[PDB]
Parts: sequence; C-alpha cells; structure tokens
Amino acid sequence: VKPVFLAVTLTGMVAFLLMVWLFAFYW
Amino acid sequence: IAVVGKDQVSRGREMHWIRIDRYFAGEDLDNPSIYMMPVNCMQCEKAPCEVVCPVAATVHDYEGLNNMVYNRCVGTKYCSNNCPYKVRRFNFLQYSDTTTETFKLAFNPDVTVRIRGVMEKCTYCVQRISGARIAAKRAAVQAGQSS
Amino acid sequence: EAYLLPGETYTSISAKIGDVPLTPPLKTPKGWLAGFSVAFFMLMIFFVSVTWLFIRGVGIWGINIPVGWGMDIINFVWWIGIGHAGTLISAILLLLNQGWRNSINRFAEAMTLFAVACAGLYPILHLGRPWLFYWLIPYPNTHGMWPQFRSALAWDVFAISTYATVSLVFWLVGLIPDFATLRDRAKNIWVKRLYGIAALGWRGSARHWHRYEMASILLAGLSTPLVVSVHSIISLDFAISQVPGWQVTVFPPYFVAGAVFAGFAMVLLLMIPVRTFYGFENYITLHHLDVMAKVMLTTGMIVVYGYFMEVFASLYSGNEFEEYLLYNRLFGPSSWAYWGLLFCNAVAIQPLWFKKVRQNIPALLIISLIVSVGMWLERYVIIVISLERDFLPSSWDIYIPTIWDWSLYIGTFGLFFTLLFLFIRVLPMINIFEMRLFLYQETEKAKQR
Amino acid sequence: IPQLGQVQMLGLAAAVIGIGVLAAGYFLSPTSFFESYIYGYYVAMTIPLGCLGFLMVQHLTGGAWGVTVRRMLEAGAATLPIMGLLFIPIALGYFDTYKALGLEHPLYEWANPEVVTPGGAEFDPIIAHKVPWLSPLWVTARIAIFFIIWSALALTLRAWSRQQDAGGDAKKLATRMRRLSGIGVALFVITVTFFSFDVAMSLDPHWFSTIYGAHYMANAGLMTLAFLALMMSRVRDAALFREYVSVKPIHDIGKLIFAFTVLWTYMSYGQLVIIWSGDVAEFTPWYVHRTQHGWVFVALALMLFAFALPFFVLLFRGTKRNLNTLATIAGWIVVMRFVDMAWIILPEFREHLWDIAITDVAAPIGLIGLVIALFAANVQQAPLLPLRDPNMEQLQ
Amino acid sequence: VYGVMAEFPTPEALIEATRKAKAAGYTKMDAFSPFPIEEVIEEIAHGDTGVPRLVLLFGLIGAASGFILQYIGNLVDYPLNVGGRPLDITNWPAMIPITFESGILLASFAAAIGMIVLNGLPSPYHPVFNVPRFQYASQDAFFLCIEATDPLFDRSRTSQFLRSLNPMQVSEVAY
Amino acid sequence: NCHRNPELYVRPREEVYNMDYVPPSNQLEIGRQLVAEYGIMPPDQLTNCYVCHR
Amino acid sequence: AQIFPRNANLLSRLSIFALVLLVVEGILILGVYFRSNYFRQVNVAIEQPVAFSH
Amino acid sequence: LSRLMIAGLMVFLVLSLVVLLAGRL
Ligand code: HEC
Ligand code: HEC
Ligand code: SF4
Ligand code: F3S
Repeated sequence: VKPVFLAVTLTGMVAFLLMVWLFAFYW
Repeated sequence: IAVVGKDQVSRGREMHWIRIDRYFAGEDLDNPSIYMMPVNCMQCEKAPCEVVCPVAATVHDYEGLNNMVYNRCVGTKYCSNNCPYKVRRFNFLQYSDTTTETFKLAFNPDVTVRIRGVMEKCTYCVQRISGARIAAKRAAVQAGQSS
Repeated sequence: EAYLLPGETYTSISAKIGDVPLTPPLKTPKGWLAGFSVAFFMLMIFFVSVTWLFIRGVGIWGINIPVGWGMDIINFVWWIGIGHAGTLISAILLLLNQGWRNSINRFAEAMTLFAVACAGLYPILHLGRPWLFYWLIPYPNTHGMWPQFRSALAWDVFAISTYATVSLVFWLVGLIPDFATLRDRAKNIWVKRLYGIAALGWRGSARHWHRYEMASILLAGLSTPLVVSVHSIISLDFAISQVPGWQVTVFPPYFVAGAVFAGFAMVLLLMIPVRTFYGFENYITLHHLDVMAKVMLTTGMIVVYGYFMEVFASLYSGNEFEEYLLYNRLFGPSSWAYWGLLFCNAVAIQPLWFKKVRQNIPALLIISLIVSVGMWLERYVIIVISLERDFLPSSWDIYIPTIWDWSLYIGTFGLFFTLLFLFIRVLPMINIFEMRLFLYQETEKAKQR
Repeated sequence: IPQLGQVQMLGLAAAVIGIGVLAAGYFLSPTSFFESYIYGYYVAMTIPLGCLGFLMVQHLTGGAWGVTVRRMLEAGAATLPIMGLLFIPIALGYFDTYKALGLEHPLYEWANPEVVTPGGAEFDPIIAHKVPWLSPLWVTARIAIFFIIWSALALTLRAWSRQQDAGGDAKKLATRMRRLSGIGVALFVITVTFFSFDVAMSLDPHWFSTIYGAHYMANAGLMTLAFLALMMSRVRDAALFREYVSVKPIHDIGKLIFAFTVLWTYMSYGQLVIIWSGDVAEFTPWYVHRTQHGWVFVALALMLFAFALPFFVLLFRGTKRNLNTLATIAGWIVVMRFVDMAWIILPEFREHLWDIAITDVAAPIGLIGLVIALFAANVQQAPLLPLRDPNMEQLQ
Repeated sequence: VYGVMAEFPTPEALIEATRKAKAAGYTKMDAFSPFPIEEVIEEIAHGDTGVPRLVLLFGLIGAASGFILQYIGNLVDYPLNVGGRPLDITNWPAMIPITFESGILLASFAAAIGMIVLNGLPSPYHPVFNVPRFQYASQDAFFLCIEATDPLFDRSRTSQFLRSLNPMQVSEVAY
Repeated sequence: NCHRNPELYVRPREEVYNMDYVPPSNQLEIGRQLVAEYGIMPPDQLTNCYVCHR
Repeated sequence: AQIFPRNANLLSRLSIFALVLLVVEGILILGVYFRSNYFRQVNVAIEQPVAFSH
Repeated sequence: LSRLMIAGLMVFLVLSLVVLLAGRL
C-alpha cells in the first residue's frame, strides 16, 4: 500500500520532468 | 478586399472597410437634404471588440492602433456584435479568388489575402505605417541619433 | 397523495426495473425499434448537415454582418438550458431532502448529459474555422499565445468542460450500485464481467455506503453552484456586451430561471410517456407530476418577472436605444416572436395555478410543448431582434434563417434521442438502490405513524 | 419567555437611545435627519419582509426548519403595519410639506419642481421623463398598495395559524395557507422589487439596474436568517424547543444562511461584472461613487468579511450544528449586512466616508430597536411551535 | 478461512444481529446490504469518511491554480492591452469565473476518485463473492460477515455464535 | 525571445562580415549600451501584433 | 470470486495505471512531432538544383 | 503492487526518452 503510493508518486514526477522538458528546454 | 457576388450582397455580406452613408433627413422627405458620412474603424482606445474575442486575435497597439490579426481569428463573430459601428466584415465563405492568375497578379503583396472564416476591418493602412516606422528607425540608427 | 403507492418489496423494485434492461436482443419491443429508427434517420440528417457545413462554410446559414449570431447560438442556449432542471433534480433536491427525486434523478441526469453533448457542438460548428477550437484552451504552443480570459467565451469553455465532466462522474458514481445489481442478475457470463468492471466490484457493504453518501452529498453541494455559474456565464456572454437589448443586469438569474423552466417542460414531456409505457406507475405517481408542474410554474413566473423588469427598464430610461428596442420588439419586422413569447410563456403557464389542470396529463403535455416553443422564441427575441437594429441606423438589416441551420436543429434532436434510446435500452432508467431505500424509509415512517 | 423579555427591554433601550440622538441630529441639521432616516428605514425593513417571505416559502415547501421557526416568522411578519406608519415621515419629505420641517430642497430629486418641469432652472430631461411615474402621489399610492397587500397577507396567515390551534388542522388551515403562500410569493416578489425601486433606486434617477431589488430580497433573506439564528440561540430553553427541537433544524438553518450568503455574493458580483465589462456611461457613475473618497475600503471589507470569512467558517459541518457558534457567525453577518446597506445608500448623501454623520449610525439601531420590541411582543403573544400541524411529524 | 456468513432475511434482522455482535466483542466485521441501512452504518463505521479533506485541499489548489494561470498568462507573460481593461490586480473582475470553475472541477474529481481509492473500490474479485447466495445480495438477501482478522479467531465458535443468531444460512467464506 | 530581450543578441555593427565574431563575455553590459545607443525600442512595442502580422 | 479470477484485483488497478501512462505518452508523442526537426525541416540539407557550395 | 507499477514506470520512461531522442534525431 505505502509502496504503491511511492510508485504512483515517482510516476508523477517522472512524467512532469518528461513533459516540462518537451514544452520548455527542447525546441 | 475580396469581391462577393450579388447573391452574397443580398444576404448582407458585402466586404468593405469603409462605407459612405446617406440619411435623407428634414421636412417633407420628398425634398430632403442629403447627408453623406464616411465610416471606417474608429480605432477606439477602449475598444469593445477586444474584450470579447477569446483567442486575443483583436488587441491594441503601442501607438493606439487596433490590431486585427487574421491568422488568430477562429471566427466566433462576437467581435462584430460588440462593435457599436458595425465596421467589421466576416468571410462567411471563400471570397478571395484563387484560380484566376490575373487577379492573383493584382493583389498587393504587403497585405495578406484573407481566407474563409476570419474577420476584417480598417487598419489605418498598417503596411504604410510599418514602412514609415521602419524607415524612420533605419534613418535614425544610420545617423547615430537613436531618435 | 403519496410518492410511493402500493406495497412494493425490495425484490419488486429490483425485478421491475431490472427487467427493462437485460432483455434478449430478439425480444426488444417494437416501439423502441420505431423510435430508434426515427432518431437514427434524424442522426443521418445531422451528419449530412455537419458535412456540408464543413465543406462549404458557415456562410450556408443566414448570418450576416449586423446579425453575426443566429440560430447557431439560439439552439446552443436552448440545449444548454434543457439540462439545468435535471441537474437541479439530481443535486439540489438531494440537499433539500426532497423525497420525489428518487424515481426521476437517473432519467433527468441522463437528459443533462445528452443535452450538454448536443450543446457542445455549436461552439465548434459555428466557429467558421472549427478545427482551431483548441486555441481557446490554454495549451503549450510553439507561439506563446494565451486565451484572453477576459471574454465570456473563455469562461464558457471552462464552464461547459467542468459541467460535462462533473455531471459525468456524478452520473457514474450513481450508476455504480445499479451496475452491481445488473451484474448480479445478468445471468449470461459475458453480460457479466462487463457490468462487473463497471460496478468495480461494488460489494454493497458498510464502511462503503458511509463514504458513498458523504461523497454524494459533497458532489451535489458542489454541482449546485456549478450549474448556476454555467448558465450565469451563458447569460454573461450577452450581458458583457454593449448591445442595448443585451446589457441587462438581471440576465444571470433570468437565464437560470428560464433554463430550469424549459428543462422541467422537456422532462415532463419525456417522462410522461416513459411512465405510462413501462409498468412504472407505482414509482412515478401523479404527485410527481403535480410538484414538477408547480416548480415549472414558479420558474415561469420568475421569467415573467424578468419580462416585466425588461419592460420597466425600457420605459424608465430616457435612452433612445432602449425605447427603440421596445418598439422594435412590439411593432418591428420581427414582432411575431415577441407576441409568441408573450402568448406561450406568460398566458399558457397560468392554467398551472389550478389543481385540476395540474393533475391532467394531456394538459401537461400541451403546456410543456408550448413552453418549449416559447423558450426558443425568447432566445430568438433576445439575440436576433436586439442585433438587427443597433446604434447606427445605416447598419440595419434583417435576419432570415436558411434550411441548413434548421437541418442542424432536427439533426441535434435526432442525436439527442438516439443517445436517450441507447440509454434506456442498456442501462436502468430508474435508480434502483435509491428507490428501495425510499421504500425502507416509508416503511419506517409508517412504523412511527 | 424571560429571555424574550430581556431581549424586548434591550431593543427598547436601543430604540430610545437611537431616537434620542436622531432627534439631536435633527435639531442640529434638519436635512441630515431625513437622509439618515431613509437609510435606517431601508435597513430595518429587512426583518419583517424577509420573515414574511420565508414564512410563505416554508409554507409552500414544508420542512423541519420551517416548523421550527414558523411562529417566529409570523411574529416578525406581523410588524409590517407599524412599519407602514413609519413611512409617513419619508412621504412628508417628498410632498409639499418641504420648505417646512427644515428642508430647503425636497428630499428626492424627482419631487423638486425646479427639475421635473420643463423651463425650470434645474431642468433634467432624464429625470423629468419619469414625471407621471415618479410623482409624490403615484409613489405614495404604490407604497400604500404594497403595504395593504403585505399587511393583509401577514395578518391572514397569522390568523389562520392561530385558528389551527383550535381544530381542523389536517383538512384545512394547512392547504389554504399553502395556496395563499403560492400566489403570495409572486405578489411578494413584485411588490418588494418595486418597493426597492421606489425607495432606494429612485435616489439617483440617472441610473437603473434590473437585477436590483432581487439583490434586496437576497439581502433581506440573509438578514432575517441571521436574526432567526440569534433569537433561536436566545430562547433555546423555553420548554417548547427542549422537547420538540433537535440539531437537524439548526443544521438546516445554518445551511440556509450559507446558501443565502453565496447567493448574495453571486448577485452582487453579477451586477458588478455586467456594469464593469460593458463600460456604458449610463451605468458607470454608480460604481464610481462607491469606489471614490475611501468608499472602496468599505467594498473590500464586504468582499472579505462578508463573503470569504463566512464562506469558510460555515463550510464545515461544525459551526452550523452548534447553536452558539452559529449565533456568533450570525452576529458578524448582521453587522456586515448593516455596512452593505450603508455602502449602497449612504454614498448618495454623504459622498465621503468621513462625511458620514452620527445620525447614519443612529437611525438603523433606532428603528431596528422598535422592530425587535414589536417582534418580542408578538412572539410572547402566542405559544411557539404549532403542535396541531401535519408537518410536526417532520420534527420527530 | 476468510470468515463466516449470516444471510439474514430482513434488513431489521441485520441491524439487530450486528448489535448482538460487538456487544459479544466480535470486531473487524462487515455487513453487506443492497441499500444503505443507515443503522448498521453507524454501528461499525462512525467517523470521518476522509473524503472532505481531499475535496477542500484540491479545491483550494484548483481555485489558486486558475487565478495564477490568468494573472501570469495575461498580466505577466504577455501583457496585452485589451479594451483598456486593467493589467493590474484591478482586473480582479473577469478572473472570478475561471478560478471558480477550476476549483469545482478539482474538488469534484477528488470526491469521486477519493471514494473509490479510500474504499479500495477497484476490487472485481473478493472472497465474499464465493458464497453462493451473495449473487442475490443486490436483490434483498442481506448479509453479515465476521472476518478471520478478528482477534478472537474463533472459527467454529464464530459459526456457532452466528448460528445462535437466526440465519437463513451460515457459510464459511474462503479465499 | 530577441524582441523581448535584445541585450543578449545585439552586436556592434559588424554583422555583414565577422561570421567568426562571437558574443563577448560581457554581452549584457555591451548589449544594454548598444540598445541605448541604437534606440532599440522597448519590448512594449516590439511585442505588438502588427509589427509582424498584417 | 463470482465471475472474476483472483488476479483481477491487481490487474484492474494496474490497468488504470497503465491507462494514465498511455494517455500521458499520447500527449508527449503529439508535442514531440510538432517540434521535431523533421516536421520543421531543421538541420536538413535541402538539395539544390545546381549544387551550390557556400 | 509497487513492483509492477515501478516496472511500468521504467517502461514509460524509456519509451518517452526514445521519443524525445527521435524528435531531435
Ligand atoms: C500579437 C499578440 C500576435 C498575435 C495575435 C499573433 N502573433 Fe505571431 N508569428 C510570428 C512568426 C515568425 C510566426 C510563425 C510561427 C511558425 O512558423 O511556427 C507567427 C505565427 C503566429 C500564429 C500561428 C499561425 C498559425 O498557426 O496558423 C498566430 C496565431 C499568431 N502568430 C498570432 C511573429 C510574431 C512576432 C515577432 C515579430 C510577434 C510580436 C507576433 N508574431 C505577435 C503575434
Ligand atoms: C534577435 C536576433 C531577433 C530575432 C530572432 C528577430 N528579430 Fe525582429 N528585431 C530585432 C531587432 C534588434 C529589431 C530593432 C527594433 C527597433 O526598435 O529598431 C527588430 C525589429 C523588428 C521589426 C521592425 C520593428 C518595427 O517597429 O517595425 C520587424 C518587422 C521584426 N523585427 C520582425 C521579426 C520577425 C517576423 C521575426 C521572426 C522571423 C524576428 N523579427 C526575429 C531582433 C530580432
Ligand atoms: S472594430 Fe469597431 S469597436 Fe473595434 S476599434 Fe474599430 S470601431 Fe471600435
Ligand atoms: S471574435 Fe475574435 S476570433 Fe475573430 S471573429 Fe472576432 S477577431
């Protein structure tokens, strides 16, 4: 339970870095 | 400015950035004084046509001009309903000629030819304002004045 | 009168509402097939209209330079107003603790979702450049451009999106227990596992009903200002402008009252045949129609109050433009819509004051039809008549609708009815667990005398 | 009952103090007396009108909160005829009684012969365009007709409620009052809207708002709801509440106060954004005066103390279930409602925040004291909670 | 091994049976009913659902996000002058609607998703379903169960305690 | 990016040749001085729509 | 346990997780395409008819 | 389970980094 809460957390920030890269420091 | 047919004018879809209005006023109305008045974009400092377009296609300029940007208009036709003078014309269909080569040769290359679904209005001939401003800036820097 | 007449049992409610779905496809009643065939024919009319509108352009309508907004906006406000009553029944009545929402909240909310789905096409169809509708949404672009957010169409985009998403998740939350009752009676193995994943394995138990009731209370308390703000924004789009007939300050509540007015008319018009066709006379009683007509009469009286406030405003101000607006409505070239307005939503709603008329079914059907026609006429009077004659007399012209915007109207009716016929065929049209809870509550009340 | 007598004595003391300092301000300046009396009459009228409206609304839609405060709503609505007599001073102002009583110029602009008559020294065509409608005879006739309607409705409903304690409560005296409330709701909406148009909106004949009046009904509804919560906390141990009233009616009334607070904020913001975005010059002077010479600070306080703070406090399940906490919030709401009316009415006279005089504070307290005293006498006249009522089962 | 079942016929019997337990000391027991009893609910599940705190947190985030988006987009990143409307905080009118709609959306999403997640709702399979007559649980057929996680762990005594209560059928629900 | 922040990319009138020229280490100081000397207008005008689209 | 295998409780939660990832991946692919060097023809040596070497 | 969710994350991270590299290819 607490493990999957951490998993859905790492998944979220992973996506943010991904997305932020594309729409900012990519061009 | 495109040329629409008689059928499109019958439905009130003429495209003209300036219009002259006569008003036949006075007593008798059979011997009336005639009042001609030209109307274009008034370029309102607090333009009500700008506070209604959701895509910010109609904004205001540093010099007080009213910028109408064709490539941003989605065509909500709300920018016209809020215009008190009704000086905005819409391309309800494809009005600009595309096939005739000679008409393509007559187009002024400093003005974009509007496609279906965008709005038009008087721009104070912005192409001439931009040319004079660029020429003034270039003459100011070439002399070293920054004026 | 009572809202639940006979000695129903929990299994009586379960079997009677569960027998309408789960019927074998070869045992479908012929009336459903005829209605779905009519709705599909009108849906093909919708497809032809949209296809031709995309190919040629918005110039196929009757919109011109003075009247830039025609029926493409009238039908939009009409459809988006239809769902206000269902949102009121499914949310506001939950907070008001009214017991007559248990048998009509499912059908009403389904009408809201379908009416919002139909109204969600006009902001794209009337655009003239429809494929660029996403430019109104704040999305990361290669340009750096934002929506204005100071116009009412940007509020309108956020409002419809929130209204549609919240109404969908609230409908699915309400459908979860009914999904569980369906996968428990589905018999067939492949009809199961379909409602099973829809019910998410509900397993109706305590520690689950508590969180279900509290989330439903919060959802209704949140959706009440949502639908109010939605129709208030659909009123703000005209009220923000400077048009003499449009800048009216009482538009937000007048639009809300008018929306729930037309909604109750459409709901009565569509629930009376549903009640009289299926064996649902024990659940949707005559007291339901009585209180619904009373609410419809109250909202119609608020609309008449809005008519009087507009007339008082035109007579109170010394502005030439408010006076000519009243004159153009009364004796103008389009005065027929104003007279139809005054006849429909003001004279025909008066018989609802009495009790015998309020208990008559054919009179309710005729009044609901007249109210719907009057609501369409009122949206026409507000938009078209006010836009025809503005400040500059030289910018005056007449608006004559074409055949294609009509074709879009009938087409939207067909898509609406197609979605409704599919809903009443697959899913239960009456919320089951709420009805058996109402039966348990009435049993406890009779026990306490 | 003893708590009601203490409230009656406090209301009498507040009324006699307010009338005394109001008379002192009149002797110092006759004009400022009537300027403050208009605002005091407008703010004190909210309790009886809101009580009558909520009485008729709860009769149409029966609930536990309606049966809980039904007798209190009837007692508050029965004070309307006395309020009509209290309108006599205002009518004397806009009649030919001016030039006497110390009034140099008439109390209203549309009553000055120098303005409404063509060829006058101060002729204003917009004000004079309404010369038959906005006339002292027509205004007094409309006000008297509204008072006859209000008094007839309130006294008939109270008389039927008293007769319900005798016999025949199920067959009659419950459906008759429901049908009378049904037609009365439309009557009450029209009359109060035009009453708000005549008394307050006619102060500036250059401006009009269609949403106005409905804003007054929501404002009066919030005031009478907070007043009901305060008086419920006062008489919570009258041996009648103790045996028939639980926490459910208190929770429902707290929810109603929350809903009417966000409703009032929704109406006010709607009027503001409609006038603000559409910058038409015929509707801008209203929001210009209310944002000038310090009046903006009043508006900002209303935005926070009268919206955000009540919205967040009453958001919780607590603070509405507890009668003590709800009464404390209702007292803050009542105080804020007084400031809101000051923001609407006082700028027309004072035109400055500092120009507000002591009479502008005297008249509201002085007239609400008479309203509370008459309310306490009417509620001590008859017992609370009509036992013979088919809706009483909703309290079990 | 998961627990024992009761299969009480009428809803009132389920209320009485649950009240007979707990007094006995049996804990970690759950009752399955087609509709919310509102009487069994208070006996075994009295307290905060946890849904409200999620709604308020996400709702305030939603409102703040909408105001921040508008202010940065039109008053910071690209300061377009539209109709002379202010570019300051004096543009606070016309920023209320987007902010309100954003807050309602996040709050509503949190309530629906929260109820599902907090209840562990995405559970198509549960040992409870193994009991044959639990298919009828949605149509009448109220149930009561005492899990093995109960500290007593009585097994046969639990079945006998359930047999002491009046059951249409007692079953041993297994994984 | 250049119109809003021209101090980072402006060069001292050696544009036609000097393809080998590269921004100096103190580009911000030289850039602000060049913007003031050449009269490059502030971002308020250069971000207008009609400077580009017509 | 009525109509579902034991593993479905894990699969269902995993499926929802996988769905969210697929959705996010979809928007990602869309933005990458509209900013790529093939769509914008960046760093692509366009062939000329006379093969001129600067 | 966290193991499968982390595994699905590493797969999504790899796929996205490949897509990002293919964009600037
Ligand atoms: C003033 C606020 C505006 C508005 C309303 C628009 N622009 Fe620009 N623009 C510029 C350049 C070089 C392009 C080409 C972009 C590309 O090729 O990827 C654009 C493009 C646009 C668009 C997109 C058009 C479309 O997708 O069909 C739009 C909607 C648009 N513009 C509107 C250049 C500039 C510029 C620098 C000189 C500035 C300032 C503006 N534009 C300003 C505006
Ligand atoms: C930095 C290398 C720039 C890039 C990238 C673009 N422009 Fe620019 N622009 C730049 C400078 C230093 C100036 C001079 C400003 C002044 O006030 O003199 C400009 C100005 C213009 C102008 C003329 C300004 C006017 O008032 O008419 C135009 C028409 C213009 N810029 C257009 C333009 C476009 C369309 C660009 C993208 C292809 C673009 N510029 C990029 C510096 C830089
Ligand atoms: S389009 Fe109309 S409203 Fe806009 S600036 Fe021109 S004249 Fe004014
Ligand atoms: S509303 Fe705007 S989108 Fe075009 S039609 Fe007017 S400039």
